[PDB]
Amino acid sequence: HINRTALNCNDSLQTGFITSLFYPRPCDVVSARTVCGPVYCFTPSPVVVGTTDKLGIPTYNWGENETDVFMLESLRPPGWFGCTWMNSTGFTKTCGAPPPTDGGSGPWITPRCLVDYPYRLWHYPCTVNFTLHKVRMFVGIEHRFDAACN
Amino acid sequence: ELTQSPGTLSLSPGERATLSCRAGQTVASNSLAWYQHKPGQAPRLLIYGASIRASGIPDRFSGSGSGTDFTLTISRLEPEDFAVYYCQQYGSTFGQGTRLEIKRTVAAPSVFIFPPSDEQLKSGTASVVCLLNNFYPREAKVQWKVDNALQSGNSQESVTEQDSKDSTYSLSSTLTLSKADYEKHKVYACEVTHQGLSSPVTKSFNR
Amino acid sequence: LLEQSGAEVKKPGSSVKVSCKASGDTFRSYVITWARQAPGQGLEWMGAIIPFFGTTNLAQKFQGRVTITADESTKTVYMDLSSLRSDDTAVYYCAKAGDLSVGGVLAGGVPHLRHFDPWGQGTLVTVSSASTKGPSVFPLAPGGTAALGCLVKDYFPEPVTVSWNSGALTSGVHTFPAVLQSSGLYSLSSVVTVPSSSLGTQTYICNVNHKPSNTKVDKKVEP
Ligand SMILES: *[C@@H]1O[C@H](CO)[C@@H](O[C@@H]2O[C@H](CO)[C@@H](O)[C@H](O)[C@H]2NC(C)=O)[C@H](O)[C@H]1NC(C)=O
Repeated sequence: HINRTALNCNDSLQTGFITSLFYPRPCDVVSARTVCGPVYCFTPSPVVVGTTDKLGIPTYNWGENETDVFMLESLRPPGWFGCTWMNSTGFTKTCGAPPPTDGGSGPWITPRCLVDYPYRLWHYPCTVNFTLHKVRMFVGIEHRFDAACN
Repeated sequence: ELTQSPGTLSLSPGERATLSCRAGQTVASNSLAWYQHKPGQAPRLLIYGASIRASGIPDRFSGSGSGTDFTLTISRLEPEDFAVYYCQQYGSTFGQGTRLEIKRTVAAPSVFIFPPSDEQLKSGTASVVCLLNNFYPREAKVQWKVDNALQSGNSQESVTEQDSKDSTYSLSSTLTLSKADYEKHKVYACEVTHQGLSSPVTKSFNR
Repeated sequence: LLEQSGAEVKKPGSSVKVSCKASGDTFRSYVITWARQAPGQGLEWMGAIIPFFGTTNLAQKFQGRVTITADESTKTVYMDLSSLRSDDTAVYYCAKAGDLSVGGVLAGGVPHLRHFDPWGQGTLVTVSSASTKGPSVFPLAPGGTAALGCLVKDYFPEPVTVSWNSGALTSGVHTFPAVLQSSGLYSLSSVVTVPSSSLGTQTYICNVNHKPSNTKVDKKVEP
């Protein structure tokens, strides 16, 4: 089941951004030829998208093929939506509606709060000093996630 | 898909050893290495990447090359630099390494031949041992002659490693025959035909 | 620093399994390669492994025959070959291809290769049918100089180390590479050059050592 993590990481500069694992563009299909590690979407809470196929089929290939993709459309709520990942170069990327009160792009429910997740610190380094509060809210389904707030 | 050349090199200390490493299909010059391998030791890294010297590598060693062709070079040949040099691409393939040898003046073979002992005759197997000692270069030919007649197929020839102190090899040939056939032939000769020798040497002994 | 396993002698049919002890702390992101050299032929690359992700991809030659695995509980990476041949009787080294954290590799799951700065000591594996046998040791006795030798015969397991005169005599001694007889037992001879007139001056005695058969011998050498 770990075979669905896309692993394409071209660190040709020797930055080391892969250590964490070992220790304004709208959401859409993103070809996994450009993914380095987990692809998390935040519907109202964290989910771990894996390498899928275009018809939704889960492919256990680590994202090797040209037509291995991630599917971020397919998790949108019928609401506010964002996803993140680390592309191969190690630059963090974001997809979500444009913004005040309105949420950010990828994991920013607030302009100042972030949905804390297992690879949050890897994807967002500046967020370390943020302290966490717990939240339980309906928006038809009951979600439970953690907030990392500025 | 790596083509090295030459096969062997023989130079005197203080000369410039130049050794090529080619590719049929072009390599990204990023991923190409050189290694110095000494028998009974582990291969050592000399060049990593392109034209970069690894750590613990004297200034004499020098990487070079871009595209398909590549070269290791040494200007000061010190006396421990005479190991076998493999080149390698990453991604990965090697070539048949080049042997770097110590040019010396021709030295003929000190030649000695030994009888199979009684402790070995009473055991049923017999073996004569000829000996080319402290000679150079390596290439030689030890023809065996039993009872003034030319033996074939019975011999074996182990050759030592290039001496670090005086840079001379030593070769031994070993003829192996049954005791019965041993007791039945008289003139156990051994013939060396070396490049330092005006006539071929032959030491021998009668059973 | 990469430690390795002991020399193993196995029948051709059975498999060999040699370890590699790894020094550093980032073991999860180490990419480790095995590769070997043939007594006659050059070096060739077998494959590289990733312990944390358990992903290997290997040359076209051993794609089917060899299996590489790693266990990070003990800082060791293992190496296994099914159905050995005499073609595979050779010397097996361990090299650290790269560290994944700073490697800039792990593309498409399959790991790419980087320079191998540290190299294991190496593990010889003798792959023959013939069964372990102790070496027989006969004497090679005999202006110019003199030559007197020690002949060490009919020993299957090789590493063989010969010493002379209680290992107190080092000058002008030679002990040849082993030759493999058609029988499958190795053989070699330890010759030395002395003065032509040291021959009756001092007793010579060769000291043979055969680890894998637990044999050892002192043999006088006089004409
Ligand atoms: C990873 O994403 C970054 C951007 O998020 C890519 O870098 C961009 O490349 C385009 C065109 O090459 C430029 O116009 C942008 O300015 C770049 N952005 C940044 C922040 O430098 C990068 O190419 C992606 N990695 C891979 C392997 O495609």
